[PDB]
Amino acid sequence: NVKAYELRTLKKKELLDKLDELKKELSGLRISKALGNSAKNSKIHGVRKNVARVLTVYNQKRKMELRQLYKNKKFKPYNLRKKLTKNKRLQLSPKQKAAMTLRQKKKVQNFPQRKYLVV
Amino acid sequence: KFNKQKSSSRRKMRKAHFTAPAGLRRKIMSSKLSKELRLKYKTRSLPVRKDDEVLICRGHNHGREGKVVKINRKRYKIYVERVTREKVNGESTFIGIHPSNVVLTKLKVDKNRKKILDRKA
Amino acid sequence: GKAGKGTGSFGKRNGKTHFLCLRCGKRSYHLQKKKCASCGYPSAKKRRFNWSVKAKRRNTTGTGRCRYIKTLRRKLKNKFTEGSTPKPK
Amino acid sequence: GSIKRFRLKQRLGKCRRQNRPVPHWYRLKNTKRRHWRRTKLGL
RNA sequence: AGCACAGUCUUAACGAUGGAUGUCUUGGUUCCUACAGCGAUGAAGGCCGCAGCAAAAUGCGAUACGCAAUGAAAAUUGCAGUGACUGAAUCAUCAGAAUGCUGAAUGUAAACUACACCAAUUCCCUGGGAAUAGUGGUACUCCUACAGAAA
RNA sequence: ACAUCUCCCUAGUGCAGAUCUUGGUGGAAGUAGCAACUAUUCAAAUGAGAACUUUGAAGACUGAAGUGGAGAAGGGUUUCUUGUCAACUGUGAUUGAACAAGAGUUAGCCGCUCCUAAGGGAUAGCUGAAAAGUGUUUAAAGGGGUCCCCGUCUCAAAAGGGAA
RNA sequence: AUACUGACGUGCAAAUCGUUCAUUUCAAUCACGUUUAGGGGCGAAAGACUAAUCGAAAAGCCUAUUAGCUGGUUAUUUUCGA
RNA sequence: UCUUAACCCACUCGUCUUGAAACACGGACCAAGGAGUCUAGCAAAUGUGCAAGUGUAUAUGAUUCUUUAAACAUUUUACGCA
RNA sequence: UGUAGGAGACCGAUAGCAAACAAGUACCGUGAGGGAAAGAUGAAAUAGUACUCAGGAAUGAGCAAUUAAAUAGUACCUGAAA
RNA sequence: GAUGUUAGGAGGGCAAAUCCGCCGAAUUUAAGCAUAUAAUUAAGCGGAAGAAAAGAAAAUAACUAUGAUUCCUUUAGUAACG
Repeated sequence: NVKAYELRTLKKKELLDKLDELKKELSGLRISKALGNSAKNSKIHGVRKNVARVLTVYNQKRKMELRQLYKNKKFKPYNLRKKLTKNKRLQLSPKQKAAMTLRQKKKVQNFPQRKYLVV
Repeated sequence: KFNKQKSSSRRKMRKAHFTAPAGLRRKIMSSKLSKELRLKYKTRSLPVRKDDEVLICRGHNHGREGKVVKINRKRYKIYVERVTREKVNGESTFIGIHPSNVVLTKLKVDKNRKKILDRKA
Repeated sequence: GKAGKGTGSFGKRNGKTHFLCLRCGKRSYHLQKKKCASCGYPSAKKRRFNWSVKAKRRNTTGTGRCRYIKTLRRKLKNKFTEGSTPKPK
Repeated sequence: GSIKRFRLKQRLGKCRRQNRPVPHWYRLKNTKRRHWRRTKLGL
C-alpha cells in the first residue's frame, strides 16, 4: 500500500502511470467480484483507497503548481481565491472604514484622550 | 465542582461515559499499579496494554494473577488467561473483567509508554 | 346510474393529476396547470405561508444534508487558521 | 403505464432494490418491508 | 380396582389471560449565560449514488461510511482482510483536498436524462510529444470603463 | 433503594359515574354466518397428511358483444426459474399473484422523440405598495440572401400531421 | 333506470342484484386533451353540481371563539344550617 | 375470620326534578389518566413588623461569587399611600 | 430563532416536545395537507437455552443442562383488575 | 439615448425568535346591536442586523428653570377620550 510522503516525490508522468496501473488492477478485482468464484474481494477496499491517496497527492501538487503560476498580481482564479462570508467580500475595506476627513483628523490631533489622576 | 464551568449533573456525565470516543475509552481502561512499582515510580495508575500482567482483586476469581489476553475497550472488559469460562455448549472463552477490579504488576514498556512514564516522573 | 356516485365514482378515478415535482419532491406538482402547490416551482419564489406550523417545521433548514452549513460549523471557531496547515514534523 | 420515462424507471428499480430484507450477517453482531397489493408506492 | 347427576351460582387454592402498579431513564422541559447569516466562489431544499460481504438510520459524493494534515497513537474481527517494536490499524482534531445530479438555477427546456449556438478541448515532457465530441462559455436587471454606429 | 407524626414550606394531591380519555376484556356465541355465476366423478402420482395440488380417463360449461387474442390508463417485479410453508392464502392446502434466493425487458427501420391545433408560460409594454393582472397594447429583438430582405418567443396530441 | 313500493336492507354493494321498461343516426353516445374555483365557478333550473363533501366545498389558522342552556365536577368525622 | 342456613327487614345507582323503583335520562366490564386553578388589580378578616410615618423603587457597594439565580449593606434626605 | 453551555423544590413513559425508538418516520388524504403506535433479560450472553429421548414437522419431556435465579428464555423486570 | 457573450464588478434566492416597512379583518364586548370594542392586532406581500430603530433640538418649561437618543423606576390608570 502507498505512503503519501513517498508519492509526493514522484514525477507527474510516473504518478499517473502508477494510478492507471492500480485502476487496471481494481477493474480486474471488480471483474473477479462480479464473477464471484473464490473471490479475493476484501482487497478492493485497499486498492480503492490507494487510488484515492494517489489522486489527492496529484491534485495537491497540480493545484500548487497552478497557484505558483498565479503567484502575484490581481486575477487569481476565483475557485483558488479566498473563501469567506459574502458580506465580508462585498463591503468596503476596514482600512477605508477606519479612514476619515481632514477636518476630523485635525480635530483628533487637537483633542487626544490623555491619561490622568486626581490630587 | 468549585469550577462553575464544568457540569456536575448526573445525566451528562453518564452520557459522556456511554458515548465515549476510543481515546476516552482507553483513558478509562486505567488500572491501579502494584505496590512496589507504585512506590518506585510514585505512580498510582497506568492505562493497560494488551500484553500486561495483572492480579485480580474483585469477583469470584480474586487472587488469580496472570497475563492479559485481549482488551475490549468498547464495552469495558479485559480478558485474562486463567479466567476462562466455557459457553453453554462447552466451548471456552475468557471472562471479561472491569479494569478497576484488577491491579497491574508487569507493564510491557514500549517507546511511547516509556515517554509517558517519563512524563509521570 | 351504475357508474354514479360513491362506488361508481371511485371506479373511474384513473389518471394521476399530480406528480413528483423536481424542486419540491413531495408529489405536489399539478400536471394540468403546470404548477407545484407547496414550495412553489416553476415560480422563482418558494411558495409558503405561516398558517400551518406543521408544514413550516417539516420543511425546515436541517431537514436535509446542510452540506456547507455543517462544514462552516467548526470552521467559524478555527477561522484564524485560514489557508494553513499544522506545521511539518 | 407500459410507457414511462427515465426517472420513474430508476425509482421503481430503486424501490425494488430497497424492499429486500435485512442481511443476517449484520444481525449477529427493525425491518420495513412493502407488499405491493397492500401498500402502493403513491408516486 | 372402586366411588362421584350434570349444569348454574359462590368461595378458596393453584394457574392461564392481560399489561396496571412499583422501580428505573444516554429523553423532554423551562430559565439564565454566551455568541450568532448563508448565497451566482452556486445556499437551503430535493433527487441520484456510494460499504468486500451492506437493507434502514447515520455518514459520505464517482478520491463516495476515508483522503491529506495534525494530536492522541497499537490495535482492528460478525465473517474476511489489515497493521504494530511509528505519516499504516484505531480514535479525536480537521486549517489542505474533494465538492455527483439538480435546485435562485441563470443557453432554450421539461410527465424530456430532449434541444441550440459559440469556443474544439485535455494531458504529458522541456521548447516539443501524446490523448479525448469531451470540456467550457452563452439568463435578466444594473453599474463603472471602452468601442464604432446616430442627431 | 426506602421513610420521617419532630417541625414547616410547596403542589399538575385523593374518582364510580362526564353517551369521560386511552388501553385491555367479557356476556351475546361455537351462535349469526361462510346462499350471484348449471356438475363434477373415477383411478393414479406427489407428500407426514389431499373434496378444493399434479396426471390420466369420463362428464360438462364459456360459446367468438368469449372466463379467447391483443393493446391504453393505472399498477410496478406482480413476470420467470429454483426453493419453499412461520404468517397470509375468511374451509382444507403439499397450492399461490404469499415468503426466500436468483434470473429476465438488447431497435438507423416500432413508438416517444419532430410539427402545429384547442391550448399553457414568458418577452415588449403598461398597470398594481408589493404580491400579481395582463399579453404588441407608445419595441432601437430572432431568421434568410449578398448592405439588403423577412420577422415576438417558447412549451402543448404516446389515438391529429408525420422519413424508414 | 319507469315499474314490480321485487330480491337485498349486521350486503356481493355507503345504492348491488333480478325481472320489467325507455334509448339506438342524432338537439346521438364514449374517450382523451382543454377551459372556468368558493358568496366563486358551472347550472335545457332540481338550490343542481363543484372528488362518498354542498340553501355556500376542502385544508390550515384567528381559536382553548361564544353560551342567561345540557352534562359531568374526586377522602373522612363533627358542627351550625336554608 | 370465612360459609351457608333460618327468622325479620331490604325496589337500579347517579341525575335534573314539587314529585324517580319508574313506562324519565346516563351506566356491558375492568384498569390507568380525568375537573374551582394561576396571574393581575381590589376588599374584609386574622396573624406579623414598625408608627406620624411607612414601603429600599429603580439602582449602587462588597475578601457575594461549589450553595450564591439570595443572602447582606445603603453613599467617607426620589417616588406610592397615610 | 439557530448553535454552544450551565440549570431546576419540573415530567418520569396514557406523563413530558407530535416524537426517551430506525419520528416529523410508518401510515392515511387527488392534493393543499393530516400524522401515529413504538423504552427496561441478566452482574456477565466473550454466560443466550448444550445434550438425549419421543416426535413427519411443530414441539414436548428428561434420571439430562447455563446461570445466584429460567414460573429470568430474548414481543425476557415487577406482573394489578376485568 | 441605443447597441455589445466588450473589460471589471453587483443584484436575484433561502432562513425569521427578537427588528423594521406597507397592506389589513372578523370572532369577540356592550348580557341584543348599528357607534365604540376586539385592533392600528391575526393573516397577507416586502426589507435588515447580531442587535436593529432612534438620535444632537422648528425640545420642555414658565422655575432660583432644564437641555441628543435608548432603557428602567415613575407620573398614571392621572389629564384625557367614549
